[PDB]
Amino acid sequence: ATDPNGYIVFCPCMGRFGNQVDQFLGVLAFAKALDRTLVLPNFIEFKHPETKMIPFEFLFQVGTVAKYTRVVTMQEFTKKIMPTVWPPEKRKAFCWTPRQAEPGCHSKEGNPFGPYWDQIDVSFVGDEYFGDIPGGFDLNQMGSRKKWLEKFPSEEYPVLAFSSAPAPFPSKGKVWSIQKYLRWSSRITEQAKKFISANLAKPFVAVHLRNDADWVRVCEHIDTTTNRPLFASEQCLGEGHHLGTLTKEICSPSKQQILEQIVEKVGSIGAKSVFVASDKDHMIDEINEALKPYEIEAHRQEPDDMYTSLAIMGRADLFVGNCVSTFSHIVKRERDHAGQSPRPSAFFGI
Amino acid sequence: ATDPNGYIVFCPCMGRFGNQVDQFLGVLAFAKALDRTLVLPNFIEFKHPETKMIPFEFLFQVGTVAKYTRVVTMQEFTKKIMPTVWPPEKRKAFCWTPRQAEPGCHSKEGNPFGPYWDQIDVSFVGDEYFGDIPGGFDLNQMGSRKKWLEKFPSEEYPVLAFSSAPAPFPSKGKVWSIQKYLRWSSRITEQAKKFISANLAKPFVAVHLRNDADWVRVCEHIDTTTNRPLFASEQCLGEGHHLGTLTKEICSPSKQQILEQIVEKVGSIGAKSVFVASDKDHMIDEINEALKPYEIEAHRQEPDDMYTSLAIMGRADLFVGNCVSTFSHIVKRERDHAGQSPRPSAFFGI
Ligand SMILES: C[C@@H]1O[C@H](OP(=O)(O)OP(=O)(O)OC[C@H]2O[C@@H](n3cnc4c(=O)[nH]c(N)nc43)[C@H](O)[C@@H]2O)[C@@H](O)[C@H](O)[C@@H]1O
Ligand SMILES: C[C@@H]1O[C@H](OP(=O)(O)OP(=O)(O)OC[C@H]2O[C@@H](n3cnc4c(=O)[nH]c(N)nc43)[C@H](O)[C@@H]2O)[C@@H](O)[C@H](O)[C@@H]1O
Repeated sequence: ATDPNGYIVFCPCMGRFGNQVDQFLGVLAFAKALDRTLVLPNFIEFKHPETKMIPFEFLFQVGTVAKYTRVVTMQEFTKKIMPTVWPPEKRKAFCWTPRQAEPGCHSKEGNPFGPYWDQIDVSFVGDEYFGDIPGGFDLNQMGSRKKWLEKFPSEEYPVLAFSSAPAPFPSKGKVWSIQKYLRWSSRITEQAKKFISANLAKPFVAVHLRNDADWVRVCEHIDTTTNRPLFASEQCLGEGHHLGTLTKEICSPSKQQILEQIVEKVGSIGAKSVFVASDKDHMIDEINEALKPYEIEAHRQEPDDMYTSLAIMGRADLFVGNCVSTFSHIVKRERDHAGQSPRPSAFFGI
Repeated sequence: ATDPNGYIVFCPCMGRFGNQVDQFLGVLAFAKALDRTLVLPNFIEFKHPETKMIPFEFLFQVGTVAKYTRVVTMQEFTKKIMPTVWPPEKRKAFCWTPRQAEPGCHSKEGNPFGPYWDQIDVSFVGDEYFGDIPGGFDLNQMGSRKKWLEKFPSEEYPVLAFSSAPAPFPSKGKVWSIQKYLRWSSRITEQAKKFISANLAKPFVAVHLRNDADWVRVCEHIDTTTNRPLFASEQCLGEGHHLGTLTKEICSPSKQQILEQIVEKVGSIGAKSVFVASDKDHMIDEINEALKPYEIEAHRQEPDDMYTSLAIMGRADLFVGNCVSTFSHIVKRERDHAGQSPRPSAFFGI
C-alpha cells in the first residue's frame, strides 16, 4: 500500500555534503513530528562539469535510518508511489512565503534547484506557503504539528515538496543525535576497514584539514566582536558560542599549529599512524617530517574520496577536526552518537 | 540627536506598488513593536528602462505616518544619521537564514535588490539571522520583542537592515487599519481634487480595471479546489477565504460583466459620472456606450498616473475594485480607515 499520512520530499539544495547532511538531520525530525514518510534525498556533488545527484542508499543504509522514522528511497517514490499518489497536476511546491523571482516559491530557479527536480522529472504547477503557521517548521518546542495537519490534510496534500530543506541551518543541538541513524553503506564501510587494515597501524589519529582558498576567505571574514555561529562552530563552542570566541586560528590553523597539535595528539595516545583527510593540502610530507621522532607516518587516500574519508575518521582512535566545518561535524556527531558511548574527538585551536 | 534604540531600514523588494505598500504596513507595525525608528522606504517603479526609486515623501505625508510610530526620511537617514551611527564597516544585512546564492543573505543579488541599496550607496560586509528567534517577525501575538532586543541590542546593532521587508505578504487583517496613516502628499491630493472638479460630476463611481496580459495569466491559474489566498483576495473573501471561493470571474471579470456591474452601481447611487483606473484597457468607449441610457460618461487620466488614480478612487462616492489586486486593496483600506467612518466599496464578481 502507501502511507495514508502522505509524504515529504525535499532538495538538500544548500551547500556541499556537510550542509546537506546537517539539514537532513532536521528534516528527519520534522517528518517524524508530522508523522509523514520521508522520501530519502539524493545528495548533491558539485566537483564535476555538472551537478551530480547521488542516491541516499549509495552512501547510507536505509535499514538504519528507518529505525528512526518511516522512509522510502527516491527510486521507490518515483517509480512506485509518485505516479498514482502525486500526479504532475498536483505537484505543488512548498515554501515559507511568496518571493521575488510572479511572486511564488520559484523551486527550479538556479542550481542545484533545477537539476535536482529535473533528475526526478518533477515540475511544479502551484505553490503552497507555511510561513503563516505559528512556529514554522520547528515542531518540538514551539510545537505546531496540529496546525500543519489542519492546513495540509493528507488527502488533499499527499506529498509535501520543499525546494529548500525544512530544517534549520546550522543544525540545532537537539537533532545532532539523529546522526546515530546514518550508518555508511556496506560498500563504504568495507573500503574504510580495508584502508585502515592496510595502512593505519593502531591506535591512529585522524585529522580533517580544511584548507582550500574559499575556506581561508571565509575564516578571514570572522567578526570576533559579534561572535555569531559560523557553520558548525557551535560543535566546539556551544550553542550561541557560550563557551568562547571563534577565532581565525580555530577556523584556519596555521601549518605550524597543525603540526604542533598533530604531534601533541600522537604523543598523548601513543599513536602508530596518522590519517589525513583534506579538501586540498594533505600536508603529507610536512606531517611526516614532524612525525620522524615517533617513527610513524601520515597517510591519505589517493584520490581523496570524501565519503570513505568521513567513514575512516569515524573509526579512528582519536579524531581531530575543524570546528567550523560541517564536514568535521559529521564525524564529531557519528563519533558522539553511533555507538553506546562517545569515541573521543578534539578540534584544532581548541 | 539620534534614536538610542536604533533604526530599521529595508527594501520593499517584492512586487509592484500594491505589494510594496502591503508589506510596508507590516513593517510599520514591526518597527513600532521593536521601538526602533523606521527609515521610510523608497518605493520602486518598474515601468521605465531601468528600475526607479521614489522617495516616500513624494507620495505620502511624513507628518501623518509619524503619528503611528517614529520615522525618518531616507534623505535624513543617509545624509545625517548613517555616516556616524552606521558606517560602511558595520553594515550587516539581516535575513531569516543563510541561503544558497557562500551561504548568506545575498542582499544585492538581482533586481530590485541591487539597484535599491546602490541608490543609497550601501553595501553589506556581514550577515545576521533572525530565523532562530521564537515567533519570527510576528511581534504581536507570538510576541518576541524581548528576544529581538536581547539578540540585537541597540549599541551593537544601531541599524537593522533587511533586504526583504520584515512583514508578511499578503498582509494580515490586523495591519490593514495602518492605512489610516498613509495620507497622499499635498501634490497628489491636489491633482486628485482638480481632476474630480473638472471631470467628475458627483456622486461618482470609481472602478479599478486590472486587465493586462500577465494578470489574465495569474487569474487563469486559480486552483478552485485548494482555494488559497491569492494576493489581496482576503479583502473580499475574509481571512483564509472563510466567506467563499475565489473564482476566475472575480479575479478577471469579462467585459460584459464589468459593464453590467458598472451600470448596476451607477443606477444604485444615481451616479453622475464614472472614473476608470486601468493598467491597460480603460474601456472608455464601451463603458460610454453602456452609460448612454443614463446620459453620463466614464473618464480617465491621460496618461494614467497610478498614484493620482489611487487618490481619486479613495475620494469616490463609490469604489468598485478588483478583489485580487493589492492595488485595489490600497483603496479599500483607505476607504475603510482614512476617516472616522468607512466610505463604501464593492468588488467585481462579489
Ligand atoms: C565556505 C563554506 O564551506 C562549507 O563547507 P564545510 O562546512 O567544510 O563542509 P561541506 O558542506 O561538506 O563543504 C565542504 C566540501 O568540500 C570538500 N571537502 C572538505 N573536506 C574534505 C575532505 O577532507 N576530503 C575530501 N575529499 N573533500 C573534502 C567536500 O566536497 C565537502 O563536501 C560549505 O558547505 C558552505 O556552503 C561554504 O562553501
Ligand atoms: C501578477 C501579480 O500582480 C500584482 O499586482 P497587483 O496586486 O494588482 O498590484 P501592484 O503590486 O500594484 O502591481 C500592479 C501594478 O500595475 C500597474 N497598475 C495596476 N493598476 C493600475 C491602474 O489602475 N493604473 C495605473 N496607472 N497602473 C496600474 C501599477 O504599476 C501597479 O503598481 C503584482 O504586484 C504581483 O507582483 C504580480 O505581478
